[PDB]
Amino acid sequence: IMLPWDPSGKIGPKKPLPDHVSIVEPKDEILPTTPISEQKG
Amino acid sequence: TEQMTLRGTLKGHNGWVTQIATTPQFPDMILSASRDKTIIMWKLTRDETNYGIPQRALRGHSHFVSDVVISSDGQFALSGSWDGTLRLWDLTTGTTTRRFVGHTKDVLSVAFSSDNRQIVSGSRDKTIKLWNTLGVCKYTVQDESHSEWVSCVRFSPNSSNPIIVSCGWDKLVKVWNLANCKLKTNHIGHTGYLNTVTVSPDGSLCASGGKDGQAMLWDLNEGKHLYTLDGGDIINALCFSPNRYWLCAATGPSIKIWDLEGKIIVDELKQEVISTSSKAEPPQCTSLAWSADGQTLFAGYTDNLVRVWQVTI
Amino acid sequence: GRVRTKTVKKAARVIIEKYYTRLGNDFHTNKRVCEEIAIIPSKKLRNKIAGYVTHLMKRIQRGPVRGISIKLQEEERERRDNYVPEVSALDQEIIEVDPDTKEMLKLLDFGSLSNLQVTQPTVGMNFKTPRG
Amino acid sequence: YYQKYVDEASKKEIKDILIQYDRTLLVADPRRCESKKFGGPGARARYQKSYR
RNA sequence: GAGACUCUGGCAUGCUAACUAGUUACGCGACCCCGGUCGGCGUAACUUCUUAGAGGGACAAGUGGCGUUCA
Ligand SMILES: [Mg+2]
Repeated sequence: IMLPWDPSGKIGPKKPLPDHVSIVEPKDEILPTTPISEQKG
Repeated sequence: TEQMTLRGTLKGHNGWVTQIATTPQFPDMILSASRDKTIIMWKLTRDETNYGIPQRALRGHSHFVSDVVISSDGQFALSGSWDGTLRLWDLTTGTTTRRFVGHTKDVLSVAFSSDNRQIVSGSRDKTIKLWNTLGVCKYTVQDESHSEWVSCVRFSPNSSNPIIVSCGWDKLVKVWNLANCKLKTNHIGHTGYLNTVTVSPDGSLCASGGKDGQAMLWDLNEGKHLYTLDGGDIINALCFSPNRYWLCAATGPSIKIWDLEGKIIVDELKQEVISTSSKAEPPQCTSLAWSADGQTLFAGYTDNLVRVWQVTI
Repeated sequence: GRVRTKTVKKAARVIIEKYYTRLGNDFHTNKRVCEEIAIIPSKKLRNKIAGYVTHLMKRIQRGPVRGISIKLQEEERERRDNYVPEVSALDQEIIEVDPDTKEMLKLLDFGSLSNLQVTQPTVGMNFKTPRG
Repeated sequence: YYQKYVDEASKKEIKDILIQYDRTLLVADPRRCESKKFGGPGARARYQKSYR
């Protein structure tokens, strides 16, 4: 019987499956157009 | 009314030159790393027979040599490696006196005080460690830190202004006050990651290069950006000459020394014999450092080769 | 033989396709990128990912790939299509026309046209492809 | 000794004369003695199939 | 399923460290011609060696042809 993965680690490993690559979608990144300042501190 | 020229070359590497470190006290002495684990300690004869001869070899790094730096005094040099740590090499006997262990991640920057007394070391873990010469981490910031990464930090040669600039892979040229020890200014506007930052001999303007392949000038008379001259190809290293009002810049295959009086490129000096002109990479320039007077420039390249570029006139 | 698995390859295409800019050609640097941005449990997995991610970045830096829709390519297509020459090729000062289209237009309403030329008949009957 | 406590040109000249004579001096012999394995009378053989 | 994984080998003069591990500095003693030798004796720190936990470490990294210059 193949047991399910669980971060709890009671029944199995903390580790994700070594094959299973849960790949997340990249965040919306803004390229800064002008050099500018907000000088403080 | 002057032009650079290849005075000589230091042929002594198997892998390519990750970083080369210079010192103003001894002009005929350069300490150069490679992809292999060594750091070759050259002796620059500059004679008819050979330009340089390997004097010592600072063997110690477990794996590939990332960064190496020499102090302004020149008898010692601290190097950093993928072990995480750095090693204070005694450059005469060519061996470590004191090893700086402490950094959690790759040490991408290290900086002496103007006194060459205090040491500060920056790594990709959101920390800035600060030490004395006796070698104790007096304080580091871990919880109170950046959301992103701090790839490099450097010092201002001017002693009266205790200021350090820091580039990174977040594309932000940060500026910190050593007195306040909190950032003076961030500078959003830069697309692409920054490689190197350097300050001018006068201490008025300072160049900055990065992924853009652009020499973005910040002002030291007033902490303000002024204007940018395009290095073009990835700027792997930059360095100001002390005697001249020059900006040396590693721009891809060749070196570029711009003038600030008239904002215009003068010339790019590429060797004609380029071998990889057939579905091959050309030799991209990775590092540079001016000599004490600024008449010789040591430049380390991706073709496992350190060319020196003397000013003729 | 050092060949990439589908878990290796798909990961490299996802890495270059999502963060082409962060990535580069050299393994050991863009490795630092891959370990930071992506949490790879094994060092072997990390390093393999990085080495195929590097060589692939050089492939794209060399040129455009066939079976993938890059957003940059979408922008250049919008740019190229908006490329317009000075004049259209269709605008012509004189248009050649055959005698059948002359006869057919003359029977139709559109008899006289200013810029037409009922050209000569194609003499020399050799149009069929040889047999055998 | 010459690379460490004196100048390195001696290390390269010695090392190069060595490279120009013979590469085994530098390329290590990784070779080591292989163990006999269960399932046979010898080292590689798996057990003797015996007709008859 | 292969691969992946786990363990082992290896790069770590780096982190953490040890009179049930030793160490480097010397000196003595018998003899041989000042020293050399000795599991004969003494001077402390440390972990280079030793032992083993945590981390870290190399990846087709370089090039040529060939190939959608892709794999
Ligand atoms: Mg398998």
